[PDB]
Amino acid sequence: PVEEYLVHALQGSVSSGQAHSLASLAKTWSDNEGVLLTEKLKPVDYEYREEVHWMTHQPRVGRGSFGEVHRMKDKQTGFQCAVKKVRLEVFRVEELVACAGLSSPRIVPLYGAVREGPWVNIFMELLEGGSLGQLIKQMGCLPEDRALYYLGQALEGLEYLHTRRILHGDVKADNVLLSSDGSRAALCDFGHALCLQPSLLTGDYIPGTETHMAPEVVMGKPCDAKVDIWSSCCMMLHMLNGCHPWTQYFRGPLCLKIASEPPPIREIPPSCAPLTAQAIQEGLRKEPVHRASAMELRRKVGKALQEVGGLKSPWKGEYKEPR
Ligand SMILES: NC(=O)c1cccn1Cc1ccccc1Cl
Repeated sequence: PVEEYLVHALQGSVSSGQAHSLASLAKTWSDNEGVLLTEKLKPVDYEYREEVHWMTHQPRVGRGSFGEVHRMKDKQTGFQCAVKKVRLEVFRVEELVACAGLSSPRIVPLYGAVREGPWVNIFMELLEGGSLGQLIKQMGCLPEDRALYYLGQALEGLEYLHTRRILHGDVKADNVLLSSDGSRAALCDFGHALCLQPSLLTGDYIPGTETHMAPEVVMGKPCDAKVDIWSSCCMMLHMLNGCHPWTQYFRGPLCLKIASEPPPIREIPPSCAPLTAQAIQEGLRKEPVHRASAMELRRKVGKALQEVGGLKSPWKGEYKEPR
């Protein structure tokens, strides 16, 4: 009843505020307005404008698949964080409604969001270790113990999202980000995220990474929290091998082979310990009913880590040649 008025008070300004107000406002995003959740990112006379109140680090350098993520600084407070640019015309409301209010050390904190013209500018904590994706390229591929350690932390973030009926939608090394010493990993990018029930190919849908798609996505069957778990194990194989599943063996339209072919358990390295191999296999079952949940696999993975003597390799050790 007052809902309508609260939304209007938020439009046309940028304000210091809370996550519930950011979400409210973001629902209207299908000139300069938004909500900032930390006093470190501070508006100035109802505004927060790129190149006036905040400055991207120079020269411009772009991380992410679309080069859409930048280091920035609030001109008044000196606070540094990261900004992800999303184009307004393709903005998915779930990207801010999902993460808004979330609080978990396995999920990268959201610091605010400001619309300015054809951009939505999403702010978040800046994690200097970079993406797991860029660790893989830099190191070639990762030791079994480190890969387990990171899969498990991804899976912990997923327990937290899945418990609250949120699907991440594009779990992969590029969307896990690492603290500066490498010991903490955290899920980033709610651009493909989704609010769940206990179909998928309809509406505002942006599909995830093809190589990490589960079969129920691909064949258009009913989908659920289990689709993240498949992805997480494709990511595992990527950490271990230095390449995504499927890319080595099939060349044409990949999504056809994910449907018809057996799951890609042949890509498990043979020098992997028994329980590592088995954990990955249960996360890669083709029917969601037989696939492990986040909680089941996280548990399995944590004992898999224990079974190889725990985490012992240095974070940026020596280069392992890929497959
Ligand atoms: N939340 C982040 O920090 C983030 C999200 C996607 C990539 N990153 C890392 C990153 C982004 C911009 C500038 C420097 C770095 Cl190390």
